Amino acid sequence: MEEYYMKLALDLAKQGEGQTESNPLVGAVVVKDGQIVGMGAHLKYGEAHAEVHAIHMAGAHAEGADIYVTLEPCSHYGKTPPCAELIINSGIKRVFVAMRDPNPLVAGRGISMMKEAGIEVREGILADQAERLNEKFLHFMRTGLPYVTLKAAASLDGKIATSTGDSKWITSEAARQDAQQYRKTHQSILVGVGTVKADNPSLTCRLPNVTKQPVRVILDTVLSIPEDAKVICDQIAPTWIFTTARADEEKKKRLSAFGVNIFTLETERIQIPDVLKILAEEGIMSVYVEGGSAVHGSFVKEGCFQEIIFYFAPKLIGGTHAPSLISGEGFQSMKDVPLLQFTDITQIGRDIKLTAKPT
Amino acid sequence: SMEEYYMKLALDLAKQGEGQTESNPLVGAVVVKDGQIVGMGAHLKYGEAHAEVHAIHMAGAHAEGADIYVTLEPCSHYGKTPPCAELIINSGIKRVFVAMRDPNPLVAGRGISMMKEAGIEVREGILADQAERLNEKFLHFMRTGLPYVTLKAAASLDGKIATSTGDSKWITSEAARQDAQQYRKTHQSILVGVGTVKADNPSLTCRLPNVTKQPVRVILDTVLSIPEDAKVICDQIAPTWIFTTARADEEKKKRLSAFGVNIFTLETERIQIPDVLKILAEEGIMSVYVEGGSAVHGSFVKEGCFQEIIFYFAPKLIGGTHAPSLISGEGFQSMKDVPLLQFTDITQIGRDIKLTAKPT
Amino acid sequence: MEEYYMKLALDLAKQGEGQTESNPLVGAVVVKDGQIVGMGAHLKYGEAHAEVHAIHMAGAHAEGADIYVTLEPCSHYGKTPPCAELIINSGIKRVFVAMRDPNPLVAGRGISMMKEAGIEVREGILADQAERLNEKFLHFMRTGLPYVTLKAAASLDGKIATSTGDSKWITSEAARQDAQQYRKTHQSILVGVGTVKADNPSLTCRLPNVTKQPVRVILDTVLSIPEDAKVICDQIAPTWIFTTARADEEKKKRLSAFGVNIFTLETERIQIPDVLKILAEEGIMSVYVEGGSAVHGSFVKEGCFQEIIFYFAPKLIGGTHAPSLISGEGFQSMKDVPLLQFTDITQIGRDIKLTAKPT
Amino acid sequence: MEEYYMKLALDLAKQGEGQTESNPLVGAVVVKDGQIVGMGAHLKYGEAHAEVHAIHMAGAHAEGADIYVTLEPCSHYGKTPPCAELIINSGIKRVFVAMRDPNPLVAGRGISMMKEAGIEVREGILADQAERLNEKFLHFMRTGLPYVTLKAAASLDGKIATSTGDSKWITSEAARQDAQQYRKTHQSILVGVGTVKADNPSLTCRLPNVTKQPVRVILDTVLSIPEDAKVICDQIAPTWIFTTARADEEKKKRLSAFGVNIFTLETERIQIPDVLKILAEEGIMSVYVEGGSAVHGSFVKEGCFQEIIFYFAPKLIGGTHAPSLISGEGFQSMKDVPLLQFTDITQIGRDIKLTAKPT
Ligand SMILES: Nc1c(/N=C/[C@@H](O)[C@H](O)[C@H](O)COP(=O)(O)O)[nH]c(=O)[nH]c1=O
Ligand SMILES: [Zn+2]
Ligand SMILES: [Zn+2]
Ligand SMILES: [Zn+2]
Ligand SMILES: [Zn+2]
Repeated sequence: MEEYYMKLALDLAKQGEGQTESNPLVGAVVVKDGQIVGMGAHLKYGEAHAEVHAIHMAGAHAEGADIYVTLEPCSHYGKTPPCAELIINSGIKRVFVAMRDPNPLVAGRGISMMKEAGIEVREGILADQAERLNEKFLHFMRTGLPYVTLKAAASLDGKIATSTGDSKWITSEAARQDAQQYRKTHQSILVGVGTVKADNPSLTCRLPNVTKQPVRVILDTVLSIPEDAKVICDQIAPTWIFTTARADEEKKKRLSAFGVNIFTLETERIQIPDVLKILAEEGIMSVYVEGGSAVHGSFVKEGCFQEIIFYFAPKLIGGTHAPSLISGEGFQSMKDVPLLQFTDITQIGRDIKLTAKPT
Repeated sequence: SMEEYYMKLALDLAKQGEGQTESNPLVGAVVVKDGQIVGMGAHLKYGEAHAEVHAIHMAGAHAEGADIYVTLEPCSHYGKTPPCAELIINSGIKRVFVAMRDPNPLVAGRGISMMKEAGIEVREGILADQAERLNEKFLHFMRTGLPYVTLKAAASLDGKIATSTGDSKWITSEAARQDAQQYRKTHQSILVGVGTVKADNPSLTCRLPNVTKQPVRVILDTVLSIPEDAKVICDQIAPTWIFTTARADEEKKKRLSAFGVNIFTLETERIQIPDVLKILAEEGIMSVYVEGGSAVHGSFVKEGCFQEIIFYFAPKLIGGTHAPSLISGEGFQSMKDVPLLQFTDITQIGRDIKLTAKPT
Repeated sequence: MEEYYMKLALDLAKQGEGQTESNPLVGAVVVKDGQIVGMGAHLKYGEAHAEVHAIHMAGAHAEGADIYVTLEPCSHYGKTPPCAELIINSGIKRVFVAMRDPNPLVAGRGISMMKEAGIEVREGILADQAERLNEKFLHFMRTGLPYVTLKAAASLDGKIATSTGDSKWITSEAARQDAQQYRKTHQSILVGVGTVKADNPSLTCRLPNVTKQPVRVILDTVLSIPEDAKVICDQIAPTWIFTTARADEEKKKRLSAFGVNIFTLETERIQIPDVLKILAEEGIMSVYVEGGSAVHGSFVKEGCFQEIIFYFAPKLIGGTHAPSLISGEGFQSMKDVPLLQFTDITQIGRDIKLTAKPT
Repeated sequence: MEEYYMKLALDLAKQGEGQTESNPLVGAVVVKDGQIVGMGAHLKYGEAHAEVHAIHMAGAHAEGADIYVTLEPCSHYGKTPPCAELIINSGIKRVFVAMRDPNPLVAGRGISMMKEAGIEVREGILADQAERLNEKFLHFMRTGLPYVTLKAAASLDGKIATSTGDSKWITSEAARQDAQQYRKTHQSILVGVGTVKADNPSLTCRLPNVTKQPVRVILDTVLSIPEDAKVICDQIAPTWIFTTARADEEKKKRLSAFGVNIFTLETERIQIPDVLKILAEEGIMSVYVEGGSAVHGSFVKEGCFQEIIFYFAPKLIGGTHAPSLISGEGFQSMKDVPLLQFTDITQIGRDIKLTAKPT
């Protein structure tokens, strides 16, 4: 029964899916005398938390009742009384938490606020799905680095274009279309300058249900990005460029004018780890790395990815000189190439979508 | 439905020939008189009785006024013994259920005609698709004069065949190499470029429990660079045909021919793929399993010489420009010129994923 | 996608099962710009309705929003404004209703009420599920009688006991446990005194969380019930009895003191139509008739049942004097035996549950 | 592999189903140097055996090969060399027998005959499957008694007619047709006179090519069967009647002179063990009992049945004086009621088909 209630809270939590953005998915359910009296979930960013909705709905039935939470109630004092505080102020007898707040220092603080108030706190109830619930958010809080998704599309023989650079029909509209989803479940979209110089993409989420465009990150070592590029001029969404001291001073000035954020790395070449650290320090919790087989290579080589997604088309391109999926340095010996694990393999239209993860 | 049941049986009996019938296609036959099965047959051995002989014999006198289900058109040529359409006619059978006609467009229907001339009802097309899968390759050879080509390869998830240094030790799983082995059993030949011989020195032999008459080994060469050293040469475990060219030495040429090793020679300085298969199609080879060489695979691909693409991806990323890839060589320069295929299968095998695709 | 929401609504309704007493289960979800902004369900008798909870949660987002409701929003003016009104005043622009009110005096009332406010109303999405959800309740309101389920356990040859009355071991523990589910989805459990004499059952619900117990109803023509049976002494659940004028007046007194409520019918034989009418008047909307072969026979003769559930065990009890499933008068010609329709066939343990319905 | 061949044999054997009359189904596979060279089944009564077909087919290859036989090769020295010898004269080195001959008298002779000749014999391969193949036949041999199947059609509450006797069709047309299949797989059909003088049946297998009608056995305590009943007249299928000494002598002569095979029991009531005894003596290996509530009770009380098949119509008949499935004496105490086991549940039209089996 405590299982049902946690499950209930997990399902209630999934209903927030993609509406809380930076904030995580939390589900709350209040039970009094064996009867559900409160149900809630975090449905919007910067608005009422899950416990809030559950307890107001709980009314006076909250007194001496139980409450299930998918994620340790907050103790964030300030503009509002912490949910941990709302929990005791209502007379909640016992609280069931599935997992602690991933933020290192914050972890345990909410449990402690309620225990020292006399409340019996039981944890770990269905921590398993409560983990898959906020996979990226968790990672970002625990590691301090953004959850990274690498996505690429190619032919069945692993080429991403012909030997003349042609790549007009690799994957079907359905794949490109499916790839778009990931552009709304990530705080940022990252690609190299080559992509921009080559395709001049807009990197914006076209799906007819958006209201918070991801940050468009560009790794541009030498700052050769074309100034007229949509990613600078269409000014539809945020655009951040990472260069080095090899950038042209006046140009950075000219671009910043258009409202472009320019980060000058202190190293002479761009190091992915340094870039990721900065994106976290700036509040980015996830990045969808779309292009630059070289960019992908740098990510793969540094072990800077949590998930890999490749779309394969029923087509053989061939070519000694046709560009492959993972460019760059690459591992020298098989005894050193990290073993991944296939997480999913679903067909999308006529192509095949494979997805693997680390270790 | 009862009709489909009997043809199903027929098809299922045929399969017991799966083993040895050599170039002969699998065939089944069942005779039913007054709603009773009275004769079952299948082609079991090369050069021996056809499914109808066995079946018609087993039915004895019940054949008179009976029905018969054959998964393939009854033969109609005149050799050492009477053909099966004649056998059927002579036996009193009233009606024949034929799943599919003959492959040879020069012989197809010739049998239906005979029985039909003899007043036998000939109903066609029952479980024709299953009967088509049954002898899929044989059917292809007869209908194209060309060997059924299957291209298989194992690689990283990012399409690499080895590291930039040539290392390819732990590329795919033992289960995948196991699954691959099956194919050496459904093909008469095993194609592989000379680079592969000197690369790992393979045997290209089938070790799956139960194997008669090993598949013919085929090494594509140019300068007869095949190292006299060993395996496909001084490993008398089966046949080894080596397609070569002019530049092929004169001395060592006959030196290897001494080990029962064959030596074909092409009048070109490039071992054009379509020429090789056509030669094979002459030598009775009806199927080829090419597993060696990105370049060798490239050729078959650019030439459009394949009926099956089978790739094994491991959950590994190798990357590295200068890391060999699945298919190399010429290839297509324009996307509009890339032939679209069709994935016919997705099967997880161990930690790896095996993808199989087919043309248009 | 419309169905996705209605289904969420139907699932939110299920959380209030057995907490609404006589009211139905209602789910409500307020959707705005592709975002779930409010969720609700009726959780407590006489307490807030689904729409009340969903709109409150929805807050300002209610404006121009859409709301899915599983049962027609109420439209009568009681102590608090009806829900239809609650919707009008909140700014909801579109309403998705699964089904209209079961009452003919109310159906569509609220619908028209909302269109009249300029709101767009669509109907019938997932009507079937919305129909099942409150199925018994629905029946009670449309016919004015409680939903009746007849249940029995017999041997494969249709015997409910041997010729000596022995019925020990006719159903497995698995079957008995599965049958217990109905003691939770029904407001009363009814048997004739015969069952009280032979088995002296408690007729209580003994599943995990069992907040409320169903009303135990005994049919006892002469009030010859044993004064020391559980149904009269355990106090675990309400006990009501139906007798005739022949009952001993001092015994009713004695029994009333134990808390038993007695109903004295004006006829000389108990009429199922009568009792059903009285239970309805008391607000009993569902009856789980555990039996007595004769009791079932009457319920069948009168055609006073909506569901038949027999459990058959892999055993043969012979006997000409062995009691069969349904006794009483029964039908004379195969032309008069009403037809049913097998609704389900489930194996539970080594037994096989067969459930069927009329027409 | 060892078992693959034996499976194929079993598969070949199933092909002669229904075409062998009273003979067992048998398959055979000859394997030479890892290749199937012979395959045979026994397809027609009194014709070539399984081994004979396979041995012929295999021809020259038979020498030094193996042979998988689903049933021990015959060893009687009749008017030709039995299969055991035939195997021997063929050079087959090894033999795989799935199960020995059911006849205790011969069981083994064959296996010995071959072994005593240098043949390596191994029995048991897929013995359980080879046992399901000829269930009814094997039972007969192993017990000297007919395999018996009790079949009945009843209402959902277990009645086989109204208290009037009207069985104007409880089960559906689809139901009766499905039941004929049995009149096809059993060598005899049995009903009591009650059934005869109330339905005046033909008890014939009106299915496809019968090529052999089942014996019609009627139980007549006093020989009161109507001398105008279909079974007595119609000369379509044989008809055997069992009676006691209460029957008239002339009546026995009339009927006997019309073909009826009359058997007289020297006991007051007819005793099932005795009828099965007689029937087995007369060759009859199986009997399909579908008639008589009391007749069914007698078979159940004696324990004389290998299979019970009940068709339940979605109908409720009712009535205390309505005939139930199994009457007779039945079991007085539930601790004496034998435990059966459900074997199959299949819906037929609007009716349900339950089949069970002993222990
Ligand atoms: N009453 C029913 C049955 N009744 C079965 C027996 O009582 C009949 O006497 C017997 O099947 C007649 O066989 P016939 O004339 O040779 O076809 N059997 C059924 O399956 N459904 C029934 O509703
Ligand atoms: Zn909070
Ligand atoms: Zn032939
Ligand atoms: Zn309301
Ligand atoms: Zn024999």
